[PDB]
Amino acid sequence: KEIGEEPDPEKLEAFLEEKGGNALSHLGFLGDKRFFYSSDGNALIQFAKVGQRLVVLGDPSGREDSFPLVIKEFLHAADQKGYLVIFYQIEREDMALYHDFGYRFFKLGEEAIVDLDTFTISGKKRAGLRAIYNRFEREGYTFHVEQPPFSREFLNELRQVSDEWLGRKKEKGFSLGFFQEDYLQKAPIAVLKSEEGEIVAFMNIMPMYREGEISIDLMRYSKKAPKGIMDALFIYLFQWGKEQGYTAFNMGMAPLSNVGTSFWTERLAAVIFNNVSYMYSFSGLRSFKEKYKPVWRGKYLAYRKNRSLPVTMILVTRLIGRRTK
Ligand SMILES: NC(=O)[C@@H](N)CCCC[NH3+]
Repeated sequence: KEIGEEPDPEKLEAFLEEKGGNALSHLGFLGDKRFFYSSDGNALIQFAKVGQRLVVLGDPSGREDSFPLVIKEFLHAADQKGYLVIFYQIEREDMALYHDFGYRFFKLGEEAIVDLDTFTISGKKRAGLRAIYNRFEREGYTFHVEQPPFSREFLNELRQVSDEWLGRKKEKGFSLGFFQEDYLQKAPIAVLKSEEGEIVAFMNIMPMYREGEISIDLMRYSKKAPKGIMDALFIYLFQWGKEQGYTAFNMGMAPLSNVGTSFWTERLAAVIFNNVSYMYSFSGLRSFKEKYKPVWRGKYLAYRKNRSLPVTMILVTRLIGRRTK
């Protein structure tokens, strides 16, 4: 029998609320990743199979005290089938869990974490964001957060916006969300309507698996959405989040800066610049998120062989592109 369990929404939902989760836990409702529950029943590893190589999405979910156990069991179970195990988008404070198994780390980027309490558009340099907000407020756009269950009529209106936003592009997966009705029923959906009540944009609000932190997964808008649409949505989102009592917002991962000062090869360099599309949501520009003055939280790739790092990145990139062969 193949390693891991079939993705089960009911079991996952029960687990994430009774044991807790992380930033990438909600992505398990896409049904495109296999699950590996620990024998303790307190920890969970989500992953995807690519040939003889398994790619884990993030750190384990659940009780952190069972994290060494689930990693031990998962790696052992993969040792039997002779599979290579890769960990994608883990955090620094959990490096000790993987270092003992001889894993190396590579910084993929940083997540923009915006303080909702100290965020404002009243700043002297915040004249740009305040102008965008005022214009949307002037033209009569309204922001609303809807709760599941959602009707077909509502989903149809979201699909029209989504399809128009996608264009000729197809959906990505694994570490990114896509338009699935089952998945969309699992969380609140925030919409932006015009004066005529026409939905021109939508976002799905991702569950609190931390302190007072929230985030979104999908952010899509139609062609009739005004310029600065993405900036406007985050402003409305931050306003709503602060109103609900949330402390922080995760704007998703952004590419690293040029550091400022080598293990760099031409192989690795070409792969990374090719990759700048599949790992950074909303905008591939770090400056887009940086202007919100966020606290950067690094995400790392856990690998074993350094010479196989360029290939590893390609396999993960294609996995996000929904191809495993
Ligand atoms: N999951 C997301 O961030 C979606 N808003 C876009 C994914 C497909 C991009 N071509």
